[PDB]
Amino acid sequence: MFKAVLFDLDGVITDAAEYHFRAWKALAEEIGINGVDRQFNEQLKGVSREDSLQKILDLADKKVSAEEFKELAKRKNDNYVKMIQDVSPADVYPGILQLLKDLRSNKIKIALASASKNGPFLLERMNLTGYFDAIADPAEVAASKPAPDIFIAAAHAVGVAPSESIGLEDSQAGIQAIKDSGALPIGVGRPEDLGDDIVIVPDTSHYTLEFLKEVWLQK
Ligand SMILES: [Mg+2]
Repeated sequence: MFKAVLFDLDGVITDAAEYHFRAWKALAEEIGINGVDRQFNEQLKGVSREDSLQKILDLADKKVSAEEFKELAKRKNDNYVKMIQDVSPADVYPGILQLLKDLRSNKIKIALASASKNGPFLLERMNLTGYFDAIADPAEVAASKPAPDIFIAAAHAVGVAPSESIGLEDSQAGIQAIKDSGALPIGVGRPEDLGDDIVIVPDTSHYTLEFLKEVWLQK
């Protein structure tokens, strides 16, 4: 049987993207720039804070000094950090808490494989810290998803090979990273978005220990 499950945060455990989008939209509103909507925001995922700000400024050809740029990046982050103070156990996706309990009770290791720079805080706010054996630090990852590095790191941080692990992801890049690490992917979403060559469930209520064991046995 598999020995570990490697979780992404966003789109699996919780909607982590939303508060970043909110904070960017608020910043843009404050300075009179229109166009920070959800399709635009897809262009900010995985992008640095400063490169993200520059994209927003570019929507209006808005010119700013280095000092004003620094203030704006700071303000968005301040607002974001304020917003995430309100994260709670209610922000946990359906099925995930029970899955975590069942994995733990079966002595299956649990690791986070997320780019989130606020992963540990967010798991604390959701009261999930005690279920996690390790969190892979994204600051120590040389290459982001779809590179496998962060999944390999998450497996290693719990003392297993990725080949002993299942990875859970909602993104095409994350599924590729899981494949390339040697772990077994189980996607959440649509085959239209994630491909027809992996096991996919339509939402996180389908991620149960019994389903993961079935999948493992049938691979
Ligand atoms: Mg994800």
